[PDB]
Parts: sequence; structure tokens; C-alpha cells
Amino acid sequence: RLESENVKRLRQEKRLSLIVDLDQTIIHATVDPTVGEWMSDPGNVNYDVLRDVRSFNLQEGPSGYTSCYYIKFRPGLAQFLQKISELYELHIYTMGTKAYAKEVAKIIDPTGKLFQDRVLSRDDSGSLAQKSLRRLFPCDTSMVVVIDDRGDVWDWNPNLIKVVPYEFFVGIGDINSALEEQNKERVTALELQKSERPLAKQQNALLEDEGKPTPSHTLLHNRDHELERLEKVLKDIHAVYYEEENDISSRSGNHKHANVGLIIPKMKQKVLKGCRLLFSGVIPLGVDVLSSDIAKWAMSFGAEVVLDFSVPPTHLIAAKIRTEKVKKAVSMGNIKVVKLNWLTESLSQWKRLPESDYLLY
Ligand code: ALF
Ligand SMILES: [Mg+2]
Repeated sequence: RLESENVKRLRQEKRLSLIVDLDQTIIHATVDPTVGEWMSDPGNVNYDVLRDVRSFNLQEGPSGYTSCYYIKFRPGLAQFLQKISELYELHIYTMGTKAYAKEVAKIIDPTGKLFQDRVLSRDDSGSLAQKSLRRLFPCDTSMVVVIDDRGDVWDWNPNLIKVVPYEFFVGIGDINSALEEQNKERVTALELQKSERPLAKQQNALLEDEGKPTPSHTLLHNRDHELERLEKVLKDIHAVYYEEENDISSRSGNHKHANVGLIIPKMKQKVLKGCRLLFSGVIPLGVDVLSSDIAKWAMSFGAEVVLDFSVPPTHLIAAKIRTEKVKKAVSMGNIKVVKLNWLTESLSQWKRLPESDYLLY
């Protein structure tokens, strides 16, 4: 009764549901103790961009291994969640532990107003590898949208809006990327990040180089504007859904409704429609091309993927290597040989970029 009732409640509130991933989507976390050092020194070159960083401690594992996690909020997060919460009922669904999720929630939702108890972690999601809409909406996913920096954990679900991974702490990826005892590998990874101090090593390297650009000698920067773009995409999805929902329901007395799983692909398919892609040296010889992540991501944006020249492709995505495919493409004509960057960047910006800026040879 709760589920079906929820759908009715949301449509009455004129809202949709939004599932939010944490790491590299709305925050970036690291346990490199270098952060605490830089934050305690107003004269440090990284001090200013770390002013809004927040931290907390967690004891993980049977041995009670403790770590101080430093969390950076993606630029404009507060306003983003504020505005989007008026259009979407927020959910947190992370691969981090329940304790991790709760600590992050206390910091981005102190009052508990945005998300509430609508937090999902690897402790209760039901899977340590993939995420599923069915864990939250078993029978009806027509109103749930997802924002995550990874498409593979969602099996490139049509309801997903892949976001550009947020990397504030340069060089640090996702700290939450057999079983329990084998997870001694988590302690091992956290320990290694603490001892290597990747941030300090990189900062030292930038300072040791006798280049020229002064600000480029500073490791950390605030240059991200991904949430502004995302806000526009989510507001658009919301409008289209309720616009069609009104027409769809009125014409069928509520028997039929709108479906974000149909709306989102529609929008995406316009970006690379007309493109037929041939990859060269981008996918391992041991990986099925058409089922690879890059292929599914490109295809979700209207791109067609081919395996040869039998039907000459519009683009040749080359690994910056000089191979027979590159040669063959050039000797031919009308192929645009471009770096992988052209594709990933175009896909990330929901806009087909100028091939002119990504040539190889
Ligand atoms: F917070 Al994650 F995949 F980054 F669940
Ligand atoms: Mg993530």
C-alpha cells in the first residue's frame, strides 16, 4: 500500500523521485591527513578552497580501525538540493556504509529536511556491486530519476543521468569503490591512502617544477559547475513528465501515465543522433565492444556503434595511436578521426562538441 500510495502522493505534489549517489556525484571524500594540515594553515595555497570542507571520524572493521574522512561538497550543492527538492523527493543510495551515509547526511542535510530516513547504503541495499531501482520502487519506476557519476553500477538504466565524476581532491578516486574478512582490503586501502599522502606528493611536485603559471602551482581548485547544468536537466525532465502526464492521464482516465524511463532516452538520443562510431584501440581485445561501458554510454545518446568499415562510420575514436584503422580511415574520406576525449566530453556536456578540437594525426 505504501508504494502505490507514494506514486499518487507524489503526482499530487507535482514531484518525481530522485536517487542520489554520493561519491564523486555530490561530494568527494579522502582520508589523506594532508587535508587537515592544509586546512589548519591560512597561509597554505590550498587553504581558501578548503574552507568549506567538513570532516568526521568513523571506526570501521572488527579492529575498530578509525579514520578521519574529509568531505568536499560539490560547488552549489546546498542550493541545488534546495531547489531540486521542490521538484523531486530526494533519496540517498550509496555503496558506502550506513555509518558513512549517515555522517554525510548530517553534513549536507543537518535538519534532515531534504532526505529524511530515505538513505540507502551497502548495509541494506541488498547488493555490494550493483544498485537497483527495484530496491526502492519494485513495481513502478516510471517516476524515478537517478544521478550518479557511474553508469556501470546501474547497468546503464534508462532512468539514469550520468554526471561528470567530481574530483576535487586530485588523484583521489572513489574511496567506496569474497566477504567481510576479505574486506580487510578496505582497511588496507584506507591505510595506504593515509601513508602515501597522494595530495602532498602531488602538491610538492607542482611546487618543485620551475614552470611559470603561479595558480597552476596550487593543486586544489574550484572549477566545477556540473550542478548548474544538472539542475537544468532535472527541471526539464520534471516539466516534460508533468506536461505529458496531464495529457496522458486525461486521455485515458488514469489508466495510462507518463514514464521518465521513456522521456529521458528521448532527450538523450538527440545529442549524437546520426553518429556512427568505430573504435580503434579504446576497448581491450578481450572486451565485447557493443556491450562495453563506452559503447552503452554513447548509444544511450543516440550514437550508433559499428565494428568495421563495411559501412563507413562518421567517426573513428582512436586511442591516440597510429594503427591501420586510423590509416584506413584517413585514406578513405569523410570519417573525422578523433580522440576519445571528443566522445566522453560531448556525452558529459549533452552537446556534440567540435571534432576540430580533438584531432590526433
Ligand atoms: F556513493 Al556511490 F557509487 F559513489 F554509491
Ligand atoms: Mg559515485
